[PDB]
Amino acid sequence: MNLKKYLSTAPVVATLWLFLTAGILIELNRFFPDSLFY
Amino acid sequence: YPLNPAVIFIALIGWSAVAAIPSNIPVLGGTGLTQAFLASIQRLLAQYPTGPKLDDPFWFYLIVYHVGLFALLIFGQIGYAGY
Amino acid sequence: AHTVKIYDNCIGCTQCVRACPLDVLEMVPWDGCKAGQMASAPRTEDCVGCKRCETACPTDFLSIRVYLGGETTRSMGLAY
Amino acid sequence: QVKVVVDRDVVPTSFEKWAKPGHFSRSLAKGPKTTTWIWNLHADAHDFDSHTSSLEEVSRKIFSAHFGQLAIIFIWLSGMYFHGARFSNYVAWLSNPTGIKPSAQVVWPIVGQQILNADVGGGMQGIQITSGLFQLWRASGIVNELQLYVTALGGLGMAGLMIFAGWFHYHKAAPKLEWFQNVESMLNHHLAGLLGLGSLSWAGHQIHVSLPINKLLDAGVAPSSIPLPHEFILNRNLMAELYPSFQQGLVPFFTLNWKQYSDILTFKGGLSPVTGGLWLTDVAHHHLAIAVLFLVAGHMYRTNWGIGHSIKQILEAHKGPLTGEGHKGLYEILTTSWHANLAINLAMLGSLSIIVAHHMYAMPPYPYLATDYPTQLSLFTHHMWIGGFCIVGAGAHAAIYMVRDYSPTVNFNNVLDRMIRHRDAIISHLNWVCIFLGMHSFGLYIHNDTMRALGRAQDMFSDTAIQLQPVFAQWIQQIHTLAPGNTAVNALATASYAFGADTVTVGSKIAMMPIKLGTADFMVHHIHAFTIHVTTLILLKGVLYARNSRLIPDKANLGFRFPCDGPGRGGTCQVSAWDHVFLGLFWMYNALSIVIFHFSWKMQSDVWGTVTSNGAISHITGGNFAQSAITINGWLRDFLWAQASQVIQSYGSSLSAYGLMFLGAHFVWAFSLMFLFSGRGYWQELIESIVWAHNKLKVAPAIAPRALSITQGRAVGVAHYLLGGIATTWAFFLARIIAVG
Amino acid sequence: DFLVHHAIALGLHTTTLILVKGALDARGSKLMPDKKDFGYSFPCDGPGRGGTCDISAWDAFYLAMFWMLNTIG
Amino acid sequence: CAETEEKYAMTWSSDQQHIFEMPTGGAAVMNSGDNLLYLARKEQALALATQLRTQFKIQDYKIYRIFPSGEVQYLHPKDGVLPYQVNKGREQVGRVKSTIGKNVNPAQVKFTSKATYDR
Amino acid sequence: VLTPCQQSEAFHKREINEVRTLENRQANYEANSPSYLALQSQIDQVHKRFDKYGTLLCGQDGLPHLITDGDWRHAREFTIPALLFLYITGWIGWVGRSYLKYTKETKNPTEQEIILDVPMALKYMLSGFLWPLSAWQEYRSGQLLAKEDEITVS
Amino acid sequence: IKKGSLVKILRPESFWYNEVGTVVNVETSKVLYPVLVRFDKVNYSGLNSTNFSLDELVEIK
Ligand code: CLA
Ligand code: CLA
Ligand code: CLA
Ligand code: CLA
Ligand code: CLA
Ligand SMILES: CC1=C(C/C=C(\C)CCC[C@H](C)CCC[C@H](C)CCCC(C)C)C(=O)c2ccccc2C1=O
Ligand code: SF4
Ligand code: SF4
Ligand code: SF4
Repeated sequence: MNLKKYLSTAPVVATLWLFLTAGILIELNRFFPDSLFY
Repeated sequence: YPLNPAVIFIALIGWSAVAAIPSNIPVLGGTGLTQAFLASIQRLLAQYPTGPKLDDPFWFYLIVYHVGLFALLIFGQIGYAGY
Repeated sequence: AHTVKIYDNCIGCTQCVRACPLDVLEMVPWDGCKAGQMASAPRTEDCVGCKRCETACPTDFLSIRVYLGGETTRSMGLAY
Repeated sequence: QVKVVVDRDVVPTSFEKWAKPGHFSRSLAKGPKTTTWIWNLHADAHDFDSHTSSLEEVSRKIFSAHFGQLAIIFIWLSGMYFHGARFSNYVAWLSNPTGIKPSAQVVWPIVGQQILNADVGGGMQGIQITSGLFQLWRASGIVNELQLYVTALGGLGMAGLMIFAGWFHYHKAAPKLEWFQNVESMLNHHLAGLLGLGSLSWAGHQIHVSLPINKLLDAGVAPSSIPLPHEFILNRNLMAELYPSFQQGLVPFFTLNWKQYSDILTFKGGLSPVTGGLWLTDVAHHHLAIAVLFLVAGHMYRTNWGIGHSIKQILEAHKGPLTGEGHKGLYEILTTSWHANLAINLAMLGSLSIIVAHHMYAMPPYPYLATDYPTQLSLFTHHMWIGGFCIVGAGAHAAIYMVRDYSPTVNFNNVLDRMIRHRDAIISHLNWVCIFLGMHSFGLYIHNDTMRALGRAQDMFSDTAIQLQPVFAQWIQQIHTLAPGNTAVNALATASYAFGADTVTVGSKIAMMPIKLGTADFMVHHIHAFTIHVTTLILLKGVLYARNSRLIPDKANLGFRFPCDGPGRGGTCQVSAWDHVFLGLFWMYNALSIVIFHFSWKMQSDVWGTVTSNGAISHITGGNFAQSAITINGWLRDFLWAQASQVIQSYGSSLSAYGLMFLGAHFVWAFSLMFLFSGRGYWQELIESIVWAHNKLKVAPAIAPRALSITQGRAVGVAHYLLGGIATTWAFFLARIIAVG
Repeated sequence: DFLVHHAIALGLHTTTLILVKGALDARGSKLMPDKKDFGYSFPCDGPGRGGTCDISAWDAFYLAMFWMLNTIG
Repeated sequence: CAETEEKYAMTWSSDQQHIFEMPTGGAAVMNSGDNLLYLARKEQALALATQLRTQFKIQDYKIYRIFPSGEVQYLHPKDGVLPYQVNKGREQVGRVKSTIGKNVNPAQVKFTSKATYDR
Repeated sequence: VLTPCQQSEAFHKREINEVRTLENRQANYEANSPSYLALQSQIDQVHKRFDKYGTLLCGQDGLPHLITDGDWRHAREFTIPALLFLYITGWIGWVGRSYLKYTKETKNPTEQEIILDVPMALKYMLSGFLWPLSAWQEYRSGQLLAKEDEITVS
Repeated sequence: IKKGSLVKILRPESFWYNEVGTVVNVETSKVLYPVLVRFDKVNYSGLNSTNFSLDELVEIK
């Protein structure tokens, strides 16, 4: 019940989100490596 | 504070004679612990600039003699704690 | 000497005098506030100027202002 | 008396208080009206002695937090055994250790960083280990990958026992204070149970695992014909061929015919010239000596049976006349406050870690450890820095005891506060020793610097110039040359080859060479005496002036992390007992930076390197110390400039990550300086001038954006000065010696 | 030329951020509006109101001298 | 020293032989009946006044300021009254008419020997 | 002088240097080694890496330079990731502004920035997609800016 | 003037200069700064509640 309220705090959301955008960049740089165009 | 500075020399017999008659051969001193020093100071005493760092029976029996002699005179001042 | 001047925001809540470790500041009965109190600084010759008053001065902005003036023996706070 | 009194079902294990950040401090559960609530959320997160004065609730919190620390350590060691299992070339390394460079971590193939995968042999690449785990495992006798997977699995299992342990000891079975202040039993079980049975059972491992296995590897058998460690205990016939003393069983042990165990256990010393490490016969015999000697040492504390001491009747009997009261009070000091125990245990733990560092360069205890020099280097270096920081924590937590938990009633005329009665005579003679050693440790370098710069090299302090041959170190070093025949009578070789006989060459690589100490090494030792006395000056100034200085006569009222008092007394910035710890961290970086710069350059000139035929000698720098350590142009040229050539030219190669951890760690170093030099009275209304630009666009943050506080704003400057400055030397060292060793 | 000249303009704009800061907030900021009363190089305001290390108009000098040596660096 | 500097002589009385802490450092014996204490500077002395008063009742205490010509002064107490408690005898000095908001600009005090708040 | 990059000679010398220099590591392993397969995929990641720079301008260094004039012959270099990037941080800036002007009027705004209302947070996280014509329609409404906020003396 | 009214300030040295705030107390007892006003946001002393006179006291509607 209050566990999601812990998962709504500043650092936990910042790691579940920057982990996600970091995953967007790392998974988007294995699939499309050396992207200097566009 | 130094209430009883009575005697010092009782440590000397208290430290020479407890190390003279034990020979314990295969070390630096084939003779006793103090005979290997008092025998090895009269060769150097009459104004000799020798005695380098390899001079084992002088330099080693400087520290290993004085580190028990200091401790036994300090414990000689502890021999005026029961007074 | 460090000139300590106590302005008219001083609502007389005495955290200045209780905060000052030198008794340069006292409280003076002054019928201008709700508590009727306003601090004074007579003995500023003993004033170090550590500004521990201005930490614990809960006014809007700092009824008590400590201007860093001259530096005598006591105001420098040296031990010897 | 002694009994176990434990509260059960103390704290509920709900997630409810996770939703209240800052639940723990009643000074902090107000909610953030400023951003300084954020950072004070973390600096007060382990002020366990500042949540509530009730020592029971504090002591439950800390003793349960220890299991969290051991949980992270078992996750870490299980990580090392699994990275040794899955990712490493350890089975390939075990074939030929002198050829294959050790590596575990195999970098994921994304853009470029696959170039960090160093082709270290073993048919598989990856970034090279310098932690020396493989040398710990060959000494352990780990043969194939299965024991690394299993020991990593047991590492996770012990990590689960520590998580469930600390959970079990804060919440649903947590002890009383009467359990915690049972210190005769705590020493009585750590001296005997932890350390005693640890060394004894480890002697069991070394005798029944490592001695047969590292006899078979000393013969050179590949790890396929080696049987299991397991398979040596099912029958003695696989060990009676290796050591015939196992045939007699334990009968010569119980009949005290311990001459018969000369095969298993001996007193040789030196180094095994095949494996380049210690003789594991000597090491197993050694842990039996710690075993019997610590298990004897445990039983000096009376607990229930009226047999043994208490600490009180020991300390009260040392009532010497120059102290007056004697140690009357310290058992009430060291069983009520935890910061005092943390000061002692951090001081002795850190100094033990330095002792660990020295005893690992000069007596390399693992097989093939001194043949791969980076693992030989960094295991010296790393145990220095935790060997350093843990001393400053002493100077932290001896200060905190003087601020928080000091009490003059229990502590009246004893050995403790009689120091504080003459702390001016303490700090004043530390002050004199610091200036005397500074002139006579660094003025010699300015002197030889100028005399070499003025051309008059006859007037230097070189070998050829005014010599300053360290007489005492050469003399007692010669006593250690004359150890194994004279005084260590039953020895065979010396205590180390950093003292005595000819060097040890293992696979054309120099294990240990007799270190000569002449007239440059002298002056670096007076550096070390100097920068040890300065940190002792700051960290005794931070404890003796922790509570009531003659400048500020109430620091106990202000606290420990107060920044200052104010501009009065002409300014009293950076005056707290915390601030001396702040300075002791910089001088920690100094003192250990020149301990390791003394190490990694005297042992690239006088120990390490390779050998050729006919016993010829070739160091890494080639004897370039005693002609060059005496100046600073020789120091900065011949070491910090010349040894950079394998760090700076590392781009395009596998060392290039160090070339990234060299530049960026300069960055963080200089990025520290912004926090050190400036102050929050600038940054606060610089920030507030930016808060104008957010209030204009209604992007006003609800948590009000203050600048950092003063003690934070300097603490972050230390914590970047050390990460930046330490990681420069980290990448410089490992980028230097991997390109050679 | 590109990357360095951007680094130079970084130096000019940081150094004028500091100098124009403690030249325009030289007189009074919302931390302390008493600043004009204390002169140029007054030390601080003590730990009060969070802490006040280097609030003066002399700090802008004191910090933009580092940025001067850096930028001309 | 005592030949050229003001030694501050804190005098006070108690009821029991307790143990306080010196501003020099270390514990002191605390004579129960009546005791003096020569100190160096005033912050040490009133820091001892806070050292005693925040613990327990120690009142009828004040430093005689020994200045080296010989005579004494009466610090702290001054008026048998505690300083944050209000006595109707202390005449106020050190105030102005308003806040900082009406202080003159120092370009009006420039080339004159006044202060920026005098009005 | 900005030569077209597919025919710069020293550029092709960097091709030979990195393929052959990376192939010097390939002279250690057997044909079925996973390391050797990784260097097969790596050589693929060098030839594709250099053939996919065919329309850049590598000058006298053989290193592909860029252009930031918006020449429309080099718009794929800079201005198209410029518009793309300003869209992404106009998203992030608009989400942050909209979320703060939500939680500015709540019960406990101090608590709302520690513990994000993931209901209303992930409301605005997604809802800030059309931020050019949402900021342009709030800017005409007199709501994007503010007036008579805090200031120092003068 | 009245209690609870939302009031902007016109004294340039307050932390809340040109920011509206709620009136807690209005005292009718000749005090030079009778109107105790607290705020949403908080100055550096951790203290939103301050007090003011009538000239620096602008209500809204
Ligand atoms: C002989 C028994 C024994 C042993 C082996 C230990 C061992 C340890 N104690 Mg300990 N302790 C004991 C008795 C013992 N204690 C007693 C009797 C008391 C009461 C006076 C305490 C009070 C005490 C405190 C207050 C603290 C410790 C701590 C520690 C740990 C130090 C960290 C370390 O060395 O990491 C090396 C780690 C290991 C070698 C792992 C060993 C773990 C295995 C499973 C043995 C543990 C045995 C355990 C006590 C069995 C519980 C019995 C229960 C099931 C009934 C270490 C695990 C400190 C700590 O970190 O807390 C955990 C700490 O703060 N102990
Ligand atoms: C390179 C910069 C540098 C230097 C030289 C020093 C030097 C010193 N610091 Mg130090 N310090 C530094 C940076 C430096 N610090 C930094 C960055 C910090 C930040 C954390 C500190 C923090 C610090 C603390 C916290 C303390 C010191 C202390 C000391 C003194 C130790 C005593 C000593 O060595 O006397 C010997 C002097 C030297 C080695 C300096 C060189 C002098 C040469 C050898 C001789 C004189 C030259 C020449 C003949 C002069 C005459 C000619 C001239 C008049 C024309 C010493 C003066 C301690 C102190 O104040 O008292 C002991 C102390 O407590 N320092
Ligand atoms: C602090 C370290 C240090 C030391 C030990 C020396 C030592 C020396 N320097 Mg020197 N030097 C230093 C730093 C130092 N330097 C620095 C930092 C610089 C550059 C700023 C120089 C620049 C320099 C130059 C340019 C020259 C020297 C030279 C010399 C030599 C002769 C100087 C002389 O006459 O001594 C003076 C000594 C005294 C006046 C005696 C005072 C010291 C006494 C012994 C103290 C005794 C106290 C006693 C123990 C108290 C206890 C007893 C009591 C209780 C009764 C001498 C070896 C000269 C040379 O040619 O070298 C051969 C020379 O030309 N130096
Ligand atoms: C006879 C049993 C024995 C054996 C075989 C070893 C063997 C070893 N020890 Mg050692 N050690 C022992 C007992 C033993 N130790 C004891 C009893 C102590 C505690 C005092 C130590 C403390 C110790 C330390 C602190 C270190 C070693 C190290 C080493 C290794 C270095 C090689 C060497 O030449 O050391 C030869 C070992 C010695 C010369 C130590 C002799 C210790 C004697 C037996 C102490 C006797 C104490 C007794 C109460 C009398 C005290 C007075 C006495 C000082 C005159 C080697 C494996 C080093 C290491 O870790 O290797 C990397 C290391 O740093 N040992
Ligand atoms: C709520 C999001 C948000 C928004 C819309 C802005 C908008 C602005 N900031 Mg900024 N800022 C923010 C958060 C935000 N900031 C945070 C969290 C910090 C602390 C790191 C700063 C620190 C900061 C400084 C120091 C400066 C600005 C400046 C500016 C202005 C110029 C644009 C710029 O360079 O941005 C600057 C952007 C950054 C420094 C980094 C980006 C900030 C974060 C990481 C991105 C936003 C994500 C945010 C956390 C999302 C929260 C909501 C979400 C959880 C629902 C512009 C009005 C400048 C100014 O005054 O110019 C007029 C200026 O000098 N900002
Ligand atoms: C720069 C500087 C600051 C300013 C430092 C600022 C206030 C902190 C900048 C770092 C914070 C953490 C940025 C906040 C970003 C948040 C984490 C949200 C961003 C989104 C993701 C990163 C999660 C001081 O407060 C200071 C104080 C005292 C002496 C020197 C200095 C000093 O040099
Ligand atoms: S001014 Fe601030 S501190 Fe001094 S009395 Fe009035 S309220 Fe208490
Ligand atoms: S100036 Fe320093 S000493 Fe004088 S009152 Fe204000 S704070 Fe206390
Ligand atoms: S702010 Fe800087 S100066 Fe003012 S008190 Fe704190 S430290 Fe001393």
